[PDB]
Amino acid sequence: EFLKPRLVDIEQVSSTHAKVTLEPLERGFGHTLGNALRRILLSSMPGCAVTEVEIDGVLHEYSTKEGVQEDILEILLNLKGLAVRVQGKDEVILTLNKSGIGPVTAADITHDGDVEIVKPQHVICHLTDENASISMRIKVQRGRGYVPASTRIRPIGRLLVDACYSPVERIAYNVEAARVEQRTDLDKLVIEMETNGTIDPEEAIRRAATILAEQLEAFVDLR
Amino acid sequence: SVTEFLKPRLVDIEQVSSTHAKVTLEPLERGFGHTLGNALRRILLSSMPGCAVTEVEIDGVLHEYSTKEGVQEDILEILLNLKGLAVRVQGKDEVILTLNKSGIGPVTAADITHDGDVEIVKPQHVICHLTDENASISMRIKVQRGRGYVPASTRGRLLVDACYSPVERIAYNVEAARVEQRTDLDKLVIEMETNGTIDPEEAIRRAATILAEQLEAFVD
Amino acid sequence: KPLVGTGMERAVAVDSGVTAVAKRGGVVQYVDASRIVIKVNEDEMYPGEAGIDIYNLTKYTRSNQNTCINQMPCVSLGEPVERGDVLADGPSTDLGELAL
Amino acid sequence: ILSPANGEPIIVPSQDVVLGLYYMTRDCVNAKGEGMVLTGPKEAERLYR
Amino acid sequence: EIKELLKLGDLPTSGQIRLYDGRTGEQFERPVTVGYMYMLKLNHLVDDKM
Repeated sequence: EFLKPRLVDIEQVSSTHAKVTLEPLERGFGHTLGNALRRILLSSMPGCAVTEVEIDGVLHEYSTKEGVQEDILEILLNLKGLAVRVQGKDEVILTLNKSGIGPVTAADITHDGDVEIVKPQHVICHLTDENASISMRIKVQRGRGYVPASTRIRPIGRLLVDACYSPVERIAYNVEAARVEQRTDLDKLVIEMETNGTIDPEEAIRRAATILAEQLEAFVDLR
Repeated sequence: SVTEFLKPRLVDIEQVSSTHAKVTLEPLERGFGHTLGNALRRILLSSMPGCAVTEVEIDGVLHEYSTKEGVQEDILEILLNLKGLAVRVQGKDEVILTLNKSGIGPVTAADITHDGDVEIVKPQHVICHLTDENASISMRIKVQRGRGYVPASTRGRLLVDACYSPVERIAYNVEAARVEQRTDLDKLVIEMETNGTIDPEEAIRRAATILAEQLEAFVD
Repeated sequence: KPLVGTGMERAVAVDSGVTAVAKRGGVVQYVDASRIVIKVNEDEMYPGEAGIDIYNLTKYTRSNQNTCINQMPCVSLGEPVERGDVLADGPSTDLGELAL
Repeated sequence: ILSPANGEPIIVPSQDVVLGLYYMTRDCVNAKGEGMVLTGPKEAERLYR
Repeated sequence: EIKELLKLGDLPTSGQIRLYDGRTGEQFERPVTVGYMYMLKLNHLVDDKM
């Protein structure tokens, strides 16, 4: 008796910005699904985040490295913003080796078949000396939510990075009148999502709907 | 472990009355209490199918603001009583019920002439109060099946606000809940009152079923 | 930096002495998180000197209230600098502006 | 709950609670839903929500 | 001048915008003053005081 929605369009505005159209929707269902999906997308989407760094010759973040523009703290903060999509495993170790003057960016990370750098232009640090060289081992783990390093339950030199696993950055939804075959009371939901580029928008929508359905399974047979 | 979420271990149903329930689910993921509570609340308020009185025709009464001899209440109060009349129409999407009564006494829903498919949830619901032994009230009540709440302002036939949804009241509260170490979890308490057509548990199950079936295209 | 300021932020940041201020103009010959080396312009060098200004930056030292005093450079390699220019930001300072 | 100095209540709501009750109990001349007739407070809450 | 600068950025001159409740998605009934304030963390941390 209810007209169920369909995924009808996915407008990839940019690599990290997309719009997903759900149609048709009954009265009231547009806002209900909009808010439910917005909350689930903002809180529950899994992603890959940098969790551990090992820079050669570095003992702690509160130190400098000769020939490097940034402090170790700022390098770690830059690595925290590194957006990576890992395929086929929940944990990977990337290697970064660079020498000579120039910006050390995400494109300089040693290529791995199962790892993809969505934004190669992400600057990690800057080498300012001809003889300066930087070598680091970056641990990337899969997770969801926000896991601070302080709350995580190791030799000296392994620097813990706060993990913000969520790939979703901004969620907006709009409910607009959708021209139905005959009916004029149906609507459509346009969900605009801005991410870090590591999640497929259709994958995100299906993941959020699956989470909502699994959470509803308790209510569907109440006891 | 990124695909698995917490499920309610404890589900407690407290029957405050025959039509009043308090359902508690604990624990939920952080923020999931508000999500589920608001979604179910919206569906129960605005989407639940049900049968309700939409129109009435009273002999001798030709407008909303009019008087009828022999009845203690005003026509507005008779319409207010008719609004609360819970009815289950199994057979059809639309029926007409005839209320014919005379003599001193409380004219209730039991006095309605019986039709097999139509079932009056509570017969003692007082439609009005006849005060004169020669006072007679005879009216035709249009019962229609719809969704949620449809005010008569959006629509001598006297219009009645259509309370199709069997939900008389729905509210939810989110409290703190904890497992062994995690203490930022959600506890969802749903306080719900129906009109007696369906018990609150069944209505909650129906709302959850509607919401879950809305997602069929997207669930893995 | 404060989006809404009064214009006094630069004066406070410079006069507090928490920043590295260019004694003489020149070009950034070398820069790293701990040090800045300025190649002084020919019109500002005295006779018989190399004309090199070296600024060693304070790195992660406690203050009187156990807060962190850290100077980080705000200039890049090869940048031209003028006398009175901020070379390294101090604590609560953003490009020579007080940033509380 | 009462004050020992004068006997007046001392748990009286202030600020946000007073503002919320005042706003919810204020009336408007042509607010949406004016002129309706309701079976009770539950119907009013359903209409508002 | 502030309202002129708001016009230049295609923002309302009143400095108040429509906000939605994250918990429910419902519109707050009145416009809310939304802007940017420069906030400071004072040296009065609860870690040092508890």
